[PDB]
Amino acid sequence: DLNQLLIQHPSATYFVKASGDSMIDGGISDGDLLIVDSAITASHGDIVIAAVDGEFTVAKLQLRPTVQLIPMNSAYSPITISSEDTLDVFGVVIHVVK
Amino acid sequence: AIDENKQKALAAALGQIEKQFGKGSIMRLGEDRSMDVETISTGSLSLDIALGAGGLPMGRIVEIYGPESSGKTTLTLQVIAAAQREGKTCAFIDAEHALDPIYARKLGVDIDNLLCSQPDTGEQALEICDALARSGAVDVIVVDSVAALTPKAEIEGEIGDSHMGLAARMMSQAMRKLAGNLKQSNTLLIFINQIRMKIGVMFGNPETTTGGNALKFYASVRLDIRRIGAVKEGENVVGSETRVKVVKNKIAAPFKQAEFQILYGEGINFYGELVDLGVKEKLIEKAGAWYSYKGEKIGQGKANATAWLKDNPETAKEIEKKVRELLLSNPNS
Amino acid sequence: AIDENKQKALAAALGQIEKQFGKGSIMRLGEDRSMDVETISTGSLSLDIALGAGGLPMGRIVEIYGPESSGKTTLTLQVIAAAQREGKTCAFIDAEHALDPIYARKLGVDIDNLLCSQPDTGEQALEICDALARSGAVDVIVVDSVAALTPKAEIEGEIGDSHMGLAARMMSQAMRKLAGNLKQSNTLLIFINQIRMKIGVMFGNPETTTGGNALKFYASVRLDIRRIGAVKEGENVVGSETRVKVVKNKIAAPFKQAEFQILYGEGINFYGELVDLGVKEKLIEKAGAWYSYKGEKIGQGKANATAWLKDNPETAKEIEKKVRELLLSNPNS
Amino acid sequence: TFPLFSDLVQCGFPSPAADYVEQRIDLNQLLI
DNA sequence: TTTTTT
Ligand SMILES: Nc1ncnc2c1ncn2[C@@H]1O[C@H](COP(=O)(O)OP(=O)(O)OP(O)(O)=S)[C@@H](O)[C@H]1O
Ligand SMILES: Nc1ncnc2c1ncn2[C@@H]1O[C@H](COP(=O)(O)OP(=O)(O)OP(O)(O)=S)[C@@H](O)[C@H]1O
Ligand SMILES: [Mg+2]
Ligand SMILES: [Mg+2]
Repeated sequence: DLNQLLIQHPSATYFVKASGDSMIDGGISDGDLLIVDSAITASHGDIVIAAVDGEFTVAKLQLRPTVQLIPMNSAYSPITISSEDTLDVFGVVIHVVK
Repeated sequence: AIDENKQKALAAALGQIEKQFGKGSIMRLGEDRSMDVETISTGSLSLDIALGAGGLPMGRIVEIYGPESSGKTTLTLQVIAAAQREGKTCAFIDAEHALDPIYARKLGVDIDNLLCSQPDTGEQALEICDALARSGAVDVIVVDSVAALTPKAEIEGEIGDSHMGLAARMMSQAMRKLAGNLKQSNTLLIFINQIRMKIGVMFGNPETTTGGNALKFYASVRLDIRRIGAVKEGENVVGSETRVKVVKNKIAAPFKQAEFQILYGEGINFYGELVDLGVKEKLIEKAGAWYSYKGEKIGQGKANATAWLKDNPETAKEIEKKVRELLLSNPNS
Repeated sequence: AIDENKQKALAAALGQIEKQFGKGSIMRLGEDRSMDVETISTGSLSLDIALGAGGLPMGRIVEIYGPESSGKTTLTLQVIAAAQREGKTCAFIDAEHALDPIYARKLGVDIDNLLCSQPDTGEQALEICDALARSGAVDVIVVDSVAALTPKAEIEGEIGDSHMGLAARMMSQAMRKLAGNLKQSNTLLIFINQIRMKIGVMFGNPETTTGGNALKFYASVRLDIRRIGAVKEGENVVGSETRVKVVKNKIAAPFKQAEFQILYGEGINFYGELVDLGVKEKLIEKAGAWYSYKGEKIGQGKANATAWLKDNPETAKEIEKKVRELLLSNPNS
Repeated sequence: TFPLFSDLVQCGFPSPAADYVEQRIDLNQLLI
């Protein structure tokens, strides 16, 4: 049973189709499936579904030395949570299905 | 030719609208006296200065919020007393069920004329406010602790039952049905709000207000009142130092701050505000800890200066009027 | 042989339709001058750039929404003032009952010529807008806070009564009855919307706008205006930093953004927008914190550059024409 | 049977918007 | 369609 194998909180788990290639070094590529657990609090270094200034993004969460959203691709650049930036984390990616 | 036809069509449309809906349905903004902003004193001169227009606007919605024991009820009762001193009729919807009539009387509120309601449900509270606005005989209405505006379904429910956003629905509908009635009857509706915590907020203000977002949009003036210290007569704490920050203003410039003392059993220290405003406006000279008015040394320290100024009414009124014509950006007619 | 018969049949059908419904009932799209997109400035040069066509389209429907105190009414009043400077007639249907005529005058609006309506119900507001559109003498109509477009049934009802989607049906019927009238009369209808929270959203934007979904479909341009900072003169907050996102655009490319400063008592900072656009278009040199034009150091910082460009109208006009010629994708005739 | 939102989340750049037209499916039918 | 809650 895959549901018992991969899902801990069935009532707070949704699937997301990945787009773009800024997470390739982190194991996420364009078209992949992202299983997101919205019932668990995000931590430093976790992979999260986040929205910056109302714009949704998949990124790695860092809280030190500053709050930022960093990708896992050398081509792309980190997103720094600047003044009047509302970083809304909508869950933590727990699994990537290719 | 074309301009004349356009003017004819515009006049015909205006007449049609006036016939269909009424005389005051549509008219030019310049000659609409019902849209002029009328304000009443809030009981604090510094707050009136920070509000720009001279006080809370009549016919609008005002939200006052802050932490526990920050003086929301005291400021509201001072506003009500100031309104009643002008002959207006005020109403108090005590949804928190935590009003002390004796303390309200001690602040100067005419208890015998203040309409007090302790509604069971939030719907009952908002319907009473709507009825009082529609009557037109009430000038100031206050909803104490809209956080306590619990819906009827929540009351009839159980503890732990999830009523998800029901209070938000009820409050949004209340604003929608109340804005026009308040504007029509020229009634000031003050909503008192408590501060809750936004969990999981990493960057930003972690404090939100109860009731949803409708009050944020509909309120003409939103005041964040906080206690920043204590007023001590040596040992006993006789008052509190209060800061009011105007986080929203639809009648003047926002983000101004007002600092004043709330003395227990007396209300807002008007004379202390007078001392501070005279000092700021170069009316009262301050040499270190020594305050002086026109060379005469009046006392040592803010408390002694305030006591001096209490002991004399004449230059009290003098400094008050000078400050009022100087600092007030928008003097009321 | 066959093509001639087909052409004859098509011509006969076109003539029959023209006789039945009118001269302009049907015609080739290339020779239909009424379908051309005509635009008016929004009071913000960067927003005119972001809209592609140089401003909001005439004869269409535009929705403006955002959080509280984001500048919806100020942007609308700048649009109205820009229209009135061109001789157009504008109307303001304020459902919020929270319009300040003095501030509207301070933004450049001719309050002596702006039609203002305080509708009791949403149906009354939409009927007034329909009448103004059908007149053809009004160029810009604004509905303030369609969240306040309360149905008559809800007005006559009680607080807590459930009116499921009744406002949505009223808005849908209004859009259906208004689109054709606005297109025929070349009237721009701007809808101001508030933002409500969406409960139980696992993923996606948890914010909608009041009024239902018909306004989403019928709007030619939808703007999302937000306050992303404050403009400070050292200590006092004299303005707000605003970002406007064009989330929908039927006349140009969407999702373009504009940044401008809204100054209290003045409105959108046009000269700062000129500074920023000249800097972006390699017309004003920025060396760190130093702004220079053609070698001449105009000042230090955005505020000093704006003051200098205000002090020299000739160079301001020069840079304005250069920026308008260069940046504008669709320069209006 | 869990939501599979129609819109795709852009990992490269912050997506302009994220509507959530919700389609629901189970893991076993989706992968096997 | 409607609207947060700690
Ligand atoms: N009857 C009273 N006599 C003397 N001091 C009082 C009395 N009631 C309140 N106070 C004090 O007056 C200050 C402000 O009181 P309030 O206006 O009730 O504060 P509040 O904003 O209403 O906060 P809440 O409603 O209790 S959560 C506090 O320091 C209180 O301790
Ligand atoms: N009369 C006024 N004098 C000075 N500043 C004002 C005035 N009215 C509004 N402002 C400020 O101008 C900015 C934009 O004002 P608005 O146009 O009313 O914003 P808004 O989008 O309409 O927000 P709402 O309608 O209250 S939800 C805000 O920072 C207001 O505080
Ligand atoms: Mg209270
Ligand atoms: Mg407004």
